[PDB]
Amino acid sequence: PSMSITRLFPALLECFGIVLCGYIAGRANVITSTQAKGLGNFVSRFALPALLFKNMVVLNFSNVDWSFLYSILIAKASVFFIVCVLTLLVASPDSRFSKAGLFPIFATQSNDFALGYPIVEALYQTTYPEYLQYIYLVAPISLMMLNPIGFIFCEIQKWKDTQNASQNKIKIVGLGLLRVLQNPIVFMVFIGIAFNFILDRKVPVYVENFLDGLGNSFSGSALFYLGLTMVGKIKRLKKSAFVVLILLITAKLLVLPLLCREMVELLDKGDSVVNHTSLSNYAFLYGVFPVAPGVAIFATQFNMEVEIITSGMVISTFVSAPIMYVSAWLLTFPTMDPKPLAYAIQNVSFDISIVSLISLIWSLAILLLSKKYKQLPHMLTTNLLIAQSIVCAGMMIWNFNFVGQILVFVLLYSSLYSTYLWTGLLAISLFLLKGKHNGDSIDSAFFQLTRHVLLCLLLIIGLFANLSSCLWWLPGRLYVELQFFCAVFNFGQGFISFGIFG
Amino acid sequence: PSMSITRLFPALLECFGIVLCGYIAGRANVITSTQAKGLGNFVSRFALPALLFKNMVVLNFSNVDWSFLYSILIAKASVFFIVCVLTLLVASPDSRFSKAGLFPIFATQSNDFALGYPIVEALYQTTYPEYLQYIYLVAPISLMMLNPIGFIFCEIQKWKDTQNASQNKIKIVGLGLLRVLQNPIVFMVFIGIAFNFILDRKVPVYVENFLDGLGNSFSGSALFYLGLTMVGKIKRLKKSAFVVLILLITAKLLVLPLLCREMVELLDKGDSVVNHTSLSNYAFLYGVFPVAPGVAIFATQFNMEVEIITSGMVISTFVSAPIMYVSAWLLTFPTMDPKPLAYAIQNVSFDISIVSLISLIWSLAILLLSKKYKQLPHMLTTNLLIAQSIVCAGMMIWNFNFVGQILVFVLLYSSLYSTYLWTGLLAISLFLLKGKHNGDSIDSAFFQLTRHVLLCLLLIIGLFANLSSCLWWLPGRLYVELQFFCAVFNFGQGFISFGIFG
Ligand SMILES: O=C(O)Cc1c[nH]c2ccccc12
Ligand SMILES: O=C(O)Cc1c[nH]c2ccccc12
Repeated sequence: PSMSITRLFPALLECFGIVLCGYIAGRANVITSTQAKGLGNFVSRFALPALLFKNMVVLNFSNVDWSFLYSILIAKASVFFIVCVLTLLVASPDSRFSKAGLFPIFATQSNDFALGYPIVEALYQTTYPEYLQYIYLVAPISLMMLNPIGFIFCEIQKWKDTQNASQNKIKIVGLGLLRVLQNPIVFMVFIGIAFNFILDRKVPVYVENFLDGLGNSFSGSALFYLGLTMVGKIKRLKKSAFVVLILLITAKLLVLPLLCREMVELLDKGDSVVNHTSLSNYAFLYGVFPVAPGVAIFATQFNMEVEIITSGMVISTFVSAPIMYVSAWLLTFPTMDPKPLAYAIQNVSFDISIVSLISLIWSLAILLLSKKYKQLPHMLTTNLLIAQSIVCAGMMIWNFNFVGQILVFVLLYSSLYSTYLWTGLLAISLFLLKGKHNGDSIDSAFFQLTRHVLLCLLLIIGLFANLSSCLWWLPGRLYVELQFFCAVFNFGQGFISFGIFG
Repeated sequence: PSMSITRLFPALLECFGIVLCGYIAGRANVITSTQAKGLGNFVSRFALPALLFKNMVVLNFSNVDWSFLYSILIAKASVFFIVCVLTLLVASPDSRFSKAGLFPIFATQSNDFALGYPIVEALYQTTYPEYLQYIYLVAPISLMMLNPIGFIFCEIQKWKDTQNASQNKIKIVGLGLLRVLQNPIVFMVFIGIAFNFILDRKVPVYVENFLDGLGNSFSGSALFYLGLTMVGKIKRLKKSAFVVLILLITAKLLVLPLLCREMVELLDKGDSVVNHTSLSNYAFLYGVFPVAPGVAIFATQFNMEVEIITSGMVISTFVSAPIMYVSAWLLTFPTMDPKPLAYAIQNVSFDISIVSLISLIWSLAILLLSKKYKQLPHMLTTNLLIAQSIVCAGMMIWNFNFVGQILVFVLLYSSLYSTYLWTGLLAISLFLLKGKHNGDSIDSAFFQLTRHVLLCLLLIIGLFANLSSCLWWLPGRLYVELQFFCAVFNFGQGFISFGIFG
C-alpha cells in the first residue's frame, strides 16, 4: 500500500481532537481570548520558527522532487489566479481589492504545519518518507510567491480607502512584499536554507535538543491554539457572504486538490506508476488541507473581510476533517482487492460511527439537558438523533456470531430507515413552521429554524446513496465509491446533526 | 559508560534555553502576564495530564525497581521531615505553619516533568531506558505522600488566621488531602494506573496519536511557561528571608540529592556494581532537579510565603542548571581513565565557556549600551567582564597547532590571572564606596552596590580553587575533582557576573 491509510484516522483524531480540546477550553473559559494570545505567540514566534529551522536545515535539497513542488505551486497559482480574476470581476467596486487579496490567499494557503504535517507524517512516514519534506517546501514557497500579490491588493485597498492619499505604486509593492518577509515562515525558511548550506544537513549537536524541544511542541500547541481561536468566530453571515464562503471553501478543499492531482499527473513524467500514483494522491491530500490560520490573521491586521475569512477558516478546518478522511480512503480503494476493500469500508464505517456516536451523544445531551426536546422542531429532531445513535452503535457492534449478526442488522436498518424517515418528517416540520439475507458477508446492507433548514438540506443531499446502493446490488467502480459515500452517510449523518446543534 | 554524559549539555541547553526563551518573551512583553496563563493552562490542564496518562498506561509495573522508588521517596520524606520539624522549631509563632507546610514541599518537590525528564532522557534513554519510568513514578507518589502533610499545615495556618473559627481537625485533614487529589498529576496517575490494568500497557491505536501530540507538546511548552512565570518574580528579600531561601535551596539541591544517593546505597541490595552505581548516580541527579513550579502555585493559592517560595523556585531553577551539569560530570569521572578524564574536563570547559561567553556578551552589552561602564563600581566591573570574555574565547579556541597553543595560552592565563586581579580590585571598590611549559598536553593550566557585594562574594570561592590546583600539579582523587571545580570557575566566573547583572 502506498498510503498507510489505516494510520489516518488516528492522526485525524490527534489533529481535530486537539483542536477540539482548544475549542472546549475556550468555550469553557478555561482560557479566555486574552489568555489565548500567550499560546499563539509561543506557537507563532518560537515553536513554529524552530520547527521550520530544524526541518529546513535537515532538508536534502539534492533529493527533492522539484516537479511535485512545481505541480502544487502551479496548482495554487492557478486557483489564486482564478479566484483573484473572478473576484475582481464579481465584487462590488468599493471592496473588490480587499476581496481580491484575501479570497485568493484563503483559497490557496493551507494549514500545512499544524494539520497537514501530522496527517502526511501518519500516511507517509513509513511508505514514502520523502513526502514529509514537501510540507516545509510547499507551504513557505507558496506564501512567498502568492501572498505578496494578495497583500498588494489589500495595500491597494488601504490606499483606495485613504482617499486623501494618491501615492505611487512602489510603496504599495514594497509594503506588501515586506509583509511576506516579516512572516516567520518566510524568514525562517530563508534562514534555515542558509544554514542548510552552512552546516550541511547537520544541526549542531548542542543546538539540536533545543530545536527538537521547541519544534516538537508546535504540533499539539498549534492545534490547541487553533481550537482556541475558533471559539466565537462563526458570525452569522449574509446569504451572499455565505455563498461566497462556500465557493471559497470549495476552491480550497475541492478545486485546489483536483488541480494539484492534475498538475502532478501533467508534470511528473517519472516512470514508476506506483510512485506516480502515490505522488498524485499526496498532491490531492495536500490540496485538502484547511485554510491557514495566518490568513485570518492577515485579515485582522488589514481589518478587511475579517468576518468572511475567519468564519471561512474555521468552517474550512471542520469541513477538511471529513473531506480529508473520505478523499484519502477513496484514493486508496483503487489499489485494493474486493475483500480488503470490503474490510476497508467496514473500517471506514467503524471510524465514522466512533466520531458520529461521540457527536450524537453530545448533541442529544444538549437537546435533552436543555429540555429543548419538548419544543418544535426539536421534538422530531431528538427522535432523529436517538435513531442515529442506535445506527452508530449498530456499526461499532458489527465491527466486532451468526445470531448476533441478524439481531444487530435489524437494530441497524430499522434505525437507519427510521433516520431517513425522520430526515423527511423533520424537513416537513420546518415547512409547516414557516431482498434476501446473505449471512456469509462482511458488509451489512445487502441482506432553531434556519439552522434546521441547513441540517435537512445537508441530510437530503446525503440521502441519495443508500437508495441507489441497495437496488444496484440487487456494480463496478462507482458502486464501491458510492457504497463508501452511503456508508459515510449512514453512520456520519449524526456528525452533521452535531455540527449544526453543538 | 553508565551515563551518556556527553548528551547532558545539549539537554541542559534545551531545558534552560527554552526557559530563557520564555523569560525573554516575558521580559520583552511579547507575552504579558495575563497572556501567559493560556500557555500555563494548556500545559497544566492538557499537555501534562496527557503526558502522565500516556506514560502511566505504558508503564511496566512488573519491571519497576521498587527499591529505587522507596529510596527517593524515603529521602524526600527525610528532607520533608527535617525541614518541617526544624521550621516549626525555628519559625515565628504567627507563621510557623504556613512555613512548615510550604518549606518542606519546596525542599522536596522537584521540577520532574519539565526539567527532569529531558535530562533523564538525554542521560539514560540509551544506557538505562528503565530510569525514565521513575520520573513518572517518583514525582506523583511523592506529591501524594508528602504534599497533603504540607497542605495540612497550610490549612492549619488558614484556620489559625481565621481566629473567629475553632473548627475540628477532620475538615483540615480532608481539605488538604482533597487538594492533592485535585492536582492533575495525582488524578491522572490514578487514572493512568487504572487504564494500565484495563488496557494492559497498550494505548488504543486511535487514542495514541492524540496523547502523543499533547504529551510531546508538554516539554517545550512547560519549559517556556516556566520562563514566562520567572519574569519579575525575584523580589528583594530581607536578610533573614534570603538566608532561609538559601537554606531551602540547599535542602533541595544538595541535601536531598545526597540523601537520595545514600538511600539508594542503603536499600538497593542488588548485585551488579555498575547497575548500583548508575542507580546511585541517577538518585543524585534526581535530587538535583529544581523546585516544582507547582509549589509557587500552592503558595499563591494559600496566599502564604509566596514571595519566598516564588523567588526560591526561580533561583532553584537557575542554580540547578550548573549544579546538575557539575554533579553529573563529577559522578561520571570515577568511571573514566585519565586520558578520557582529561578530554572530559576540556569538554566541560568548552561547555561552560559557551554559556559563559553568551552570558558575558550579554552582560557586557548591557553595561556598555547603558553606558554604566563609566560609573562606579561599573568602571572596574566592565574590565573584569571583558577579561572574562577573553578567557572564555581562549577555551573555545583551545578546544579546537603548537604555535597556536602557546599564543592561546597567554591569552587565557593573562586574562585569567587578570580576572582574579579584577575580582579583588572590584571587591575593594565596594569597601571604598561604603613552572615550565608542557606542550604535549591537553589541559592548559600546568604550563549596584549590594548586588556587587554578592558578585564579589562568590568569586572568592574561585580565586581559591585555581590557586591550589597549579601549585599541586607542580594529585589523586580530589585533584581531578578540584581541577574540575577550578575549570568550572575559570570559565564560568562570567556566568555569575551575568546572573547578577542581566
Ligand atoms: O498554517 C499553519 O500551519 C502555520 C500556523 C502559523 N500559526 C499558527 C497557529 C496555529 C496553527 C497553525 C499555525
Ligand atoms: O513540576 C513539574 O515538572 C510539573 C509542572 C506542572 N505545571 C508546570 C508548568 C510549567 C513547568 C512544569 C510544570
